[PDB]
Amino acid sequence: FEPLDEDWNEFNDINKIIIRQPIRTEYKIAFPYLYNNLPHHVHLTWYHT
Amino acid sequence: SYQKLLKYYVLNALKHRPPKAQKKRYLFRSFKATKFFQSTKLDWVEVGLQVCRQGYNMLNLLIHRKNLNYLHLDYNFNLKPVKTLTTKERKKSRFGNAFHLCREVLRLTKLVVDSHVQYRLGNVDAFQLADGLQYIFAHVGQLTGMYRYKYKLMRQIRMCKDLKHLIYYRFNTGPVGKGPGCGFWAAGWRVWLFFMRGITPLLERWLGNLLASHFDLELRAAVMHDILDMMPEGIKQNKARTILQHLSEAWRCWKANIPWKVPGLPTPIENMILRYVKAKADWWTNTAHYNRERIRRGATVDKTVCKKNLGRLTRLYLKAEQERQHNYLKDGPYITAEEAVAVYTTTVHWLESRRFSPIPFPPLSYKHDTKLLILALERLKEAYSVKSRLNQSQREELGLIEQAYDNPHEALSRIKRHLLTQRAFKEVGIEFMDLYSHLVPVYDVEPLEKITDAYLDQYLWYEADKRRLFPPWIKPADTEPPPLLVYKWCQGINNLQDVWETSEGECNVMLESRFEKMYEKIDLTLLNRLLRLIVDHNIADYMTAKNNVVINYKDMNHTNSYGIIRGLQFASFIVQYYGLVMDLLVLGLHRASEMAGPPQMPNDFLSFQDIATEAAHPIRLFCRYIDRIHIFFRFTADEARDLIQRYLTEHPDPNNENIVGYNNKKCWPRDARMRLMKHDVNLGRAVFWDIKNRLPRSVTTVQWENSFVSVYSKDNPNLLFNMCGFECRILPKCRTSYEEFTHKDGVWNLQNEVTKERTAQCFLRVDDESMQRFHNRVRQILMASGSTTFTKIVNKWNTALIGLMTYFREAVVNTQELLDLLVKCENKIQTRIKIGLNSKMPSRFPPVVFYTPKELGGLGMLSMGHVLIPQSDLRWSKQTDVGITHFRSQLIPNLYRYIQPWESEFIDSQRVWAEYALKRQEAIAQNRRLTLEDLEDSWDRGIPRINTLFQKDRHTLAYDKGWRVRTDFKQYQVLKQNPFWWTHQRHDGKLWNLNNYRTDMIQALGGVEGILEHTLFKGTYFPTWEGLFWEKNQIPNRRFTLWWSPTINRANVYVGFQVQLDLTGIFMHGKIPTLKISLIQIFRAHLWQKIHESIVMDLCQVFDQELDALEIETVQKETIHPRKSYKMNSSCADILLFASYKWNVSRPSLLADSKDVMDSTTTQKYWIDIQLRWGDYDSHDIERYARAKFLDYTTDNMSIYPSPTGVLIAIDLAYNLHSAYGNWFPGSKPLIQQAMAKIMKANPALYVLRERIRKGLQLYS
Amino acid sequence: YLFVFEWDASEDTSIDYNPLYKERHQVQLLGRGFIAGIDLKQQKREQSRFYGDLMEKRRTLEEKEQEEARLRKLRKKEAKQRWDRHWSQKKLDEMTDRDWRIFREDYSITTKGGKIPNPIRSWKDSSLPPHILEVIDKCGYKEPTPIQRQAIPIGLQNRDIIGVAETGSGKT
Amino acid sequence: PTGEVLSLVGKLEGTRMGDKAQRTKPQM
Amino acid sequence: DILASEDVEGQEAATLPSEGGVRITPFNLQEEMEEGHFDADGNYFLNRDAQIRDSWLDNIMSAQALLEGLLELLLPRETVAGALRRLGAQPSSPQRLDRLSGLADQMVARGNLGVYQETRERLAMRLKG
Repeated sequence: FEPLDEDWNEFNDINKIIIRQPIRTEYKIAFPYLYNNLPHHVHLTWYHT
Repeated sequence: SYQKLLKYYVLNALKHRPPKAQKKRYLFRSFKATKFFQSTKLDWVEVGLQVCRQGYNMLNLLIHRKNLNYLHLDYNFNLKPVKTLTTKERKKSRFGNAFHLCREVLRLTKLVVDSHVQYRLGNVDAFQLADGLQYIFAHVGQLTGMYRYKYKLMRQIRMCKDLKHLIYYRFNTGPVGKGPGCGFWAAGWRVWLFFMRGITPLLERWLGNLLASHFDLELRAAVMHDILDMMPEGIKQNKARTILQHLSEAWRCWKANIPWKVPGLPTPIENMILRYVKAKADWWTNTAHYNRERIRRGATVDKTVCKKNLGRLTRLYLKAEQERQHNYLKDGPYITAEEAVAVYTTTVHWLESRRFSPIPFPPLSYKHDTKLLILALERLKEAYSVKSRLNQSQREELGLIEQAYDNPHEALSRIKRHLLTQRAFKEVGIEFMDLYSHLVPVYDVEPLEKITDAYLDQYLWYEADKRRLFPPWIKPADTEPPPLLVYKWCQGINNLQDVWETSEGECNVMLESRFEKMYEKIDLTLLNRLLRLIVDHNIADYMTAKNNVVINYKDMNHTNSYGIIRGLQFASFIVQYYGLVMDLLVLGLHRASEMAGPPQMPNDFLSFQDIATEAAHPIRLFCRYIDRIHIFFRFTADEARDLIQRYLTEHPDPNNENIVGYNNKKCWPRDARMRLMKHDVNLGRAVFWDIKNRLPRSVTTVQWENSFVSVYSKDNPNLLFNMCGFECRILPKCRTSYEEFTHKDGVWNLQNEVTKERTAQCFLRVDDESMQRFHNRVRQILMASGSTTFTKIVNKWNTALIGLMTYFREAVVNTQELLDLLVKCENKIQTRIKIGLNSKMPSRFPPVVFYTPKELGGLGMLSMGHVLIPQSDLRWSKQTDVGITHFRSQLIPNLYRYIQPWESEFIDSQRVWAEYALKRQEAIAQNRRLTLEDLEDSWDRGIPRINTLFQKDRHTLAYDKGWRVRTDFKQYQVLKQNPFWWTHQRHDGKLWNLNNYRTDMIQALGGVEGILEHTLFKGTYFPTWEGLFWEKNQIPNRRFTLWWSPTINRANVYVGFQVQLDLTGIFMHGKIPTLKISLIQIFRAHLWQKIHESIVMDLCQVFDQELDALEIETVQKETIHPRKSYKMNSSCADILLFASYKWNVSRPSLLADSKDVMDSTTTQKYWIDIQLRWGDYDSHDIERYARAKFLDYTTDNMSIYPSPTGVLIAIDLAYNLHSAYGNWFPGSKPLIQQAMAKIMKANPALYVLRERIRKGLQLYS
Repeated sequence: YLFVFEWDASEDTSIDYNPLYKERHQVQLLGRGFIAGIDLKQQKREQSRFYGDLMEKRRTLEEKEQEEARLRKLRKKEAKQRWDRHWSQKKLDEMTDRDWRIFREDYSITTKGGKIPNPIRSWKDSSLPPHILEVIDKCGYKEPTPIQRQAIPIGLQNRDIIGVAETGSGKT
Repeated sequence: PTGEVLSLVGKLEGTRMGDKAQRTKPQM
Repeated sequence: DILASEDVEGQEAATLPSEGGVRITPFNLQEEMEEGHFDADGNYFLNRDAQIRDSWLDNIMSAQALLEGLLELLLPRETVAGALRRLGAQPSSPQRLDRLSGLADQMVARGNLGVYQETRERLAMRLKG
């Protein structure tokens, strides 16, 4: 789909971040509020049957 | 296809909304109650035929309703004209797109119906039927032309294409391989039914209605109706011709800022007039701001809109200036007494610390008055050397300047008398230079005052350079271009004592800022009090009372009482000395005394006495360009902590809010730009606050929102600054990766003076403001009219490209967005010419049209891009007495490779000036004067150039001090834009070389003989090129089109469409009126038929003589039809020969081919045909043309020839070629070779053709 | 942390260099579920062949015979179904009218008129007298052209013929 | 090769800036 | 500035439009001055009024005898459409139904609308008056 630039802070320090396994997009989609900055219009999916 | 179908499904799921409640809808129930409709039961195929024939009858009635007898509708709904149309018949054939949409829908419907009619006749099985309905809904777009009529229908095709894909492969596993047939037409059927659901009511509405500044004007009309309708009839008959006269006068007086007042007017109608003026004023102000904000973002508009909007905002800025001057005259002086006394005594202490001697008045004869007056007159005639046609008020100015030349001592007496006496001056006019981003004023001064001010400017700068008034940190200087200033600033950053050692918590601070409203906040009384310390009091009163004069714009007059007049000559002094007073306020007297050093031994720019006084203070680098300051600090740990404590004492930050609002460079990546650690942000806030505390806000003001702070620490890897249009990032070698040493452009390698090892790297980029200014210049070039020639546009483009590249030499290669913008603007400039040639867009167009130099008839375009010369465009040809010889000779070279970089030029300049110093020292001791023999090895090498040493005006140009800031301030005096504001050719020399570009351009385009094949030169009958000349900078558009006609009118340029001219055989590809107007003038009065009949009569006179040598008994000139000379489908014989007894004939061979073996088929009749050709660049080979026309005309049942043995002679007039192909009898071939040579050398009709070509091209020798 | 009727390959998604996502390991669903439309025998060929081992390990000793008998009944139904072969492996007495129509479709021939007779499949399958066959064998025509295959039975049924074909295809 | 000036991004590998730049000799 | 048709020096007439499928240019600047116009320097400026844009065009017996026949084909107290229903009920009588439909269409084509909902007695009163 077509779409509906951040400085270095104290918060996004990569020296504080442990890079062990690469985080993908389906992690952001399955859990929309844990890994997302500005999660505006997401919808909560079904968990499990 | 899966992903796009899922995209459409997600869009239909997201855009779904519940339908609105309504009454239940029944069209057929209302149709049933009407007695005009009946109901029955029919088969599907019969009603499917009835619907399509009723639709055919409806479209036939709609065609013959407008009496269109020339349009035929096929039974498959194909609409075709029966003949070639005319102008009015194309006007009367303009239907809506709904007509052709209904046409294609009924075509689709008839295909769907007849597919089943093909089935129920027993022709195909249902297994073959279900495939046929599957092909239709999948390939609507290939079987119908309905896709050209609705563009949104492109959504409906590809969806039906994507459903075409899936099912196929889901069908094609197992024993099924490939081949036609699935038979699952429902998926394509539903989509077109849903399409018809939306297309139905629009077509119904079309058939229904077929078969059956202004807003302000309306507002003014409503206001006038509200005024006039209230008054009764005896007042209606009076105020209709009473109000409208002063109604425009009140608006004009508002526009001229005149207070509107008239006696005898009642108060409610006066309030109504005030409300009218206020509403129209709000509308006009919003319209002006809206039209400025439209054209700021690059939206195209007519030039008259810009010309009106410039005047609108000129009037609004004049009303704002008259408001702020009245606010100063009402509010009094904004400066307090204590601040004025403080800066006054500060200037006193600085002039006492330097022991400055004031500049006196020139008493009677300074013995340099003549040189300064001549330099002032040359600067005044510097602007008027551009054009040779001037206005009358400028002719008076040049007359006064020439009278100042003829009698210089009287001019000096008038200048000195106006200095000692005159204090009142004439009014200064104001205009605005129309930059698209930033409005800038240009002032107009009386010339008699202007000569005096220019001599004052020269005298003041010449005295200020001698008395050492300005410290070397005040920039720009006469000896340094601003990129050399950037390089010396980087070397000054590098050469500090341990500037990169941050093991103990040291910090680097790079501040850059601009003095906000420097020119508008100078009090004239304070200026006079600070000016009386350095010059004579009469000179100071002259400089002060000049600024108190009335500024005029065409209706508006206002006196000046606050702020200096920047358009004056001597005002460039007023900018530079007063900013030195700012040096006393920001830097402090102790640190400025340490930087300037003793008056008996002054220090150099960015140099000091020792290392102790250099590093004894944190304020250790300082520079100021005209309004922008650039300061560099070195901090330890404890000083930085105490400064942050002093900042947070008065301005605490409990929530760390100083991070938001920090200015940071967005052109660099995040690992490249400044990392916003909290200590560094607090240190930058503390630095800017400590600098801001030293300046009184009534004197000058700096702002955080226009400033920038870069902090280097343990947590920041790199330093940043913007200066002189350059973005600069400094990065250490020791804080980065290993030795690798990859050579890149835009990278300055920084080394130490002492150890001479590499310590840091400087990275250069072009800032955003220069690219936006360049795009503004591109848009100003794109505002050329249609009557403007192409060469003027190309010259403006070349001027802008040189003015970009020769300033930004090394930094263009580093940035990639500017490299993309150059190519994009180059394609826009080329497209501007391609549209000006023909309205239809060509498929291809050669670059050799553009990049041919002006000497060869081209445009002389510069190149910044990757342009390739394709093969079969570098082949050329020549004809001589043995036949036709062909020859074969790649990328266009660019500009950036033909310009030296900055760093190598600086190293070369230092080396050649050191060698010149040593050779001068050896020349003085040996009693030797330096000549061209000792300086021919370093020619055109160095900044400034060595060429300035051998000029005739050494004693004249040696007295011109302070020329660079005057050259920069020329933009406030002359209305034209000023490229190369940073240089002057008489002082610094020429800094580039552009003859190698023209040499490699001629070499790379296949040579002169390779270029001249495109140029119609061989039709002009000049044997050489070097003896020719053009009739006289610019070429007209018709001459350019007629010159480049062999390479424009080609088959591969305008593909498909071709026509033929009536009286000639000239084929035009597309249509070009600017070439047709030349082809009619050259080929007028049946010149094609005259040339053809002249060649026929000349060849008949050749065959008339020498009769017995060829055994000819009768020569016959055939009755040539007058349309034969240009008809090219078929031809006929022109000259017939009767053999006396018998002749032998050979096989058909070329005119230059001598391998002739004759056969036994003896014939008596022989025929000769003459064919003329007008060729182009890809098709002008006359030999294969003659062979193809002979094999065409002798092998068809359409051409008529009395004999099977003959020859076809083909002549190309566009290149003056001639050849022959066919049968030959003995003795005929050398005779016809010499005869055609004599014809091509001496035909008077060809001479008339060639002299008309030379008259049209205006090319002589 | 810091017009074009086709679809372009740059519009594609799932170009991900992950070992988990390229081989997504689709399900087979207890060896009982089938993906719709893709051929069932081909799906039984492309299976993992793991759950069949779990069957033949965990079925009862009589249930292997039950599975074999059920497969024999299924093969009996398949043999009753196929009894739809190709005409190259069938005889003449068993060749039904659908098979003759597919045989006419294979050689791109079509006929107008009522009750068109059967064409010739081969010279060993033809119905000509043997002396004419011997003459044709001596002339060298190994395989008949389709214009022969259709016009010879119609020519022997004394009917008027319109042959639409070009010269050089064996009309003579 | 339908005209179409191309961008110089990435199209310089062995080409420097000072190369193919020549100076003039002193006239007379 | 604009050029007239007199400063062209050598226009001629339009002999033939095409030959061999190739369109022939009529050697005069009349159609170029109808489509656009010229300046003093010889450039061309084209008119641009093409609102609809037309995307296909861019690239190329007596009435008394009728009443007597209808009263012959009707039974009393029966409508014409009811007679169509009965005589169409292959039908029983194709030819008389064909004649009735033909007379009805010849009456419709003369402007008499709504003849299907017409009894025999009203048509007899129409034939009388």
